[PDB]
Amino acid sequence: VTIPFLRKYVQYAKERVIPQLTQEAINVIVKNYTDLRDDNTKKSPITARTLETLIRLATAHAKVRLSKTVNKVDAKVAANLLRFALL
Amino acid sequence: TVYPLRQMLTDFDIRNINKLSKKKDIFDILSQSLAPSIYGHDHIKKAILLMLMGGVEKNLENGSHLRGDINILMVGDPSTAKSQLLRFVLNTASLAIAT
Amino acid sequence: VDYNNLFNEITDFLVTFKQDKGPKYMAMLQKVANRELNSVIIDLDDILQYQNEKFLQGTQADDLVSAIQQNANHFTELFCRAIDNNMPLPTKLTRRYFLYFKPLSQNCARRYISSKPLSVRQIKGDFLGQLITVRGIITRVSDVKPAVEVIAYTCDQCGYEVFQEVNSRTFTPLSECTSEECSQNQTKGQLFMSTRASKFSAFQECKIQELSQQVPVGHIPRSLNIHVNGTLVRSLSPGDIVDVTGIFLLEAQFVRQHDVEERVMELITSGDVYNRLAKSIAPEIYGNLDVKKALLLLLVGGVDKRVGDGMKIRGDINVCLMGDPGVAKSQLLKAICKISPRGVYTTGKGSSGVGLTAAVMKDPVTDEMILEGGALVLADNGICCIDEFDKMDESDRTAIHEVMEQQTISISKAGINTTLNARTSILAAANPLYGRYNPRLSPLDNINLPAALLSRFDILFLMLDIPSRDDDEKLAEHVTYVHMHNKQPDLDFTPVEPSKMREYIAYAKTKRPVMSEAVNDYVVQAYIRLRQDSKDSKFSFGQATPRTLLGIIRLSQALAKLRLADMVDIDDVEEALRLVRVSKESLYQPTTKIFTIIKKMLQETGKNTLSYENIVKTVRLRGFTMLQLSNCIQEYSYLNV
Repeated sequence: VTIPFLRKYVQYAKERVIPQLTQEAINVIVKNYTDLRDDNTKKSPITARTLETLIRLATAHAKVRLSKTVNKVDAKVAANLLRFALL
Repeated sequence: TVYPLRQMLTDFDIRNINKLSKKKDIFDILSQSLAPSIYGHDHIKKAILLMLMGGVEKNLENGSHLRGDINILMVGDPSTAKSQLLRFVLNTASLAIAT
Repeated sequence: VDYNNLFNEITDFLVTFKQDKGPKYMAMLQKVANRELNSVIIDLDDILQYQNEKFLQGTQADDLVSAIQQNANHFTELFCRAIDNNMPLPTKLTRRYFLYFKPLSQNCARRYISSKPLSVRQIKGDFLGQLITVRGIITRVSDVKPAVEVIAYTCDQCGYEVFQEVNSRTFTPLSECTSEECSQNQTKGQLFMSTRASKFSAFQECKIQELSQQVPVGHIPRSLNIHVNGTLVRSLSPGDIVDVTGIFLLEAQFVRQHDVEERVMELITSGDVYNRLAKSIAPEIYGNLDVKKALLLLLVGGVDKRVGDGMKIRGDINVCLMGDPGVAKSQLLKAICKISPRGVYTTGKGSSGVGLTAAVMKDPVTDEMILEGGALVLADNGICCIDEFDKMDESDRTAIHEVMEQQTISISKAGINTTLNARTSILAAANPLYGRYNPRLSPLDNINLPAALLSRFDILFLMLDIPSRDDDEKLAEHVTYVHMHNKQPDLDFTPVEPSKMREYIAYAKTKRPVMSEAVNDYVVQAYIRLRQDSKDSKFSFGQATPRTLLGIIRLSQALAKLRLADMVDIDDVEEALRLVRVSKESLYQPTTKIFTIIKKMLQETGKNTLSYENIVKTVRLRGFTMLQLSNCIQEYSYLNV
């Protein structure tokens, strides 16, 4: 919450835990990427690099909770961040 | 001789971060607790929290490495705190360079 | 190390040679006494044979090859006096000749080291004074200029002309008299210089560059300087690969220019060599076997044809990649430049205007006017790629079209009026006017490039993305599989490493296929029909040209070269025409036996389908090609069946 706590939180997550993928978070991000590849006809271009950035963030959330592997909710909060930053 | 090749951690702080590891309300209050002088913009600082923590930096076998870093561009009207958020991210990160 | 016995060995070597008229070195001295040549070439093979002859007779060897290799600058001034001690009488400062060296090859090295192919990154610093053989391309060369070696001064008071020796880049005029008569005198009279009695030399500087596949991962090909003198001054023409053997102060002495069978036979024996080599290169992307199949035919090159009457046509392909964003474009380009040798990545803007043509520039070290070079001169024989083709200017386009039509560039500017050749294959990546495509616009209006540019382009790939429900999931599954781990998908095929197909491309490039007459009558009929069909509406673009017919012939030659055949069959032309028609087909998103076969196919479901995938499947096992049945579809439509 305070200033000297989140620094220790971020460095312990950076040094100890590395997250890996699961089958529960591959399909929902495949569904989200194929559904957006809508935005091309309406408001924004979607590239191949964005595929990589759509799981980077998931991993991020999965390491914010410092779990050893990813979850479906990490891809869901990445899609929510995408809906706020794209629309 | 040439050899090519930061807060201290106690055992009390590891109990606090292990206690805060399984509650499913941690992310929103950690995103809201970074800048109390800036009203609103929760999802932008949610992405800024995910941005300053990092990625994984995967190095492929016998090939090129994979990008683990994330990049963020912020646009809008010049009335808000976009120039006031850089001082907070410069003073609260592990190491940061602002130009 | 002693000099008194080694000089005796040097003067005993040149008079006792019988291994390769008669005593050849004395005959060369007779030839220089006849005043017909000015260059002396000394090899280490004769030294090795003389050492073998002296060692087998029980005499002391007193090794020369381990002493010539270190400090050759002392040896070129020490053995020259031993050559100068004995000369035959002529029948037809006083150095009439020029002494040079050459090292021994690896064939004389294995048959009883000193001459290894060295990189400029493999110099280490401590090799300053060893003879080295460097391999590399030459980008910067200079003009031939006379550099003095000794300055001759003449006097009218004494008559004794003096000679001073210069060693550095600069010198000072010796106005004071240092003669043997002015020392014992009050008068110290003026001296003058002579440009005739002074010995000069044809000096030339050159910049050798590091080879493309010999540089490490991430590093750039740094340069090195070579200072040549004498008769070797015209043996270095820019735009080539050279092996330079010389001492390292670089004072060159001699220049030259240009397990495996199991590796090619195990790649051949797996079956379906063309499709395996197509799907093996760049497997981190999804699909597009046709575009990258033509990229396979592009990097294999083709056959250069010479008429032998003063006319050379191109034996190269140039491929355009026009597409909308979203699909990867730099990855295929990077994989083609990483697999193929001498691949140079370029850009649209920046220093591109000087990066495609010679750029005059002053040189500080030697202080002169040197001519810098672009991206078409270090990549001589290979793939030259252009990213963001429509972001360039007219100056880039006028030089790209000139090497696209024929391989010789000629430049006539205040610096020089000269020509230079560069056999390159142009790969281009472009985007339309509004980023993506437009179905309401014509392709002549969608593409901003003029008719002469894409008329010269034989293959243009409209890599257009269309959103779908079923096909997008495979691209998403493939990118999540390659981002999950570095491994490729579990198909029953293994991706081949770069060395094996690099060896296959180098082995297939020596093949020279010859077209037959049965394929000739199919080629001329397809060309007549294509010209009549191309010879004017909403979805139309361009027209049929003879350069496209020549490109079809070149692609058929490349397909025959990939099958390692001496002849061109009917299977290559029907594949090339299918390739050039499916290259533009994405915008919409011998007969009686075949008739009998169609009837047999009907004797099951009774279906009159328009396009076929399972009718043609019973034809290829028999012996007829895909083109004969293609006519059987259209002809027969006149039977209304």
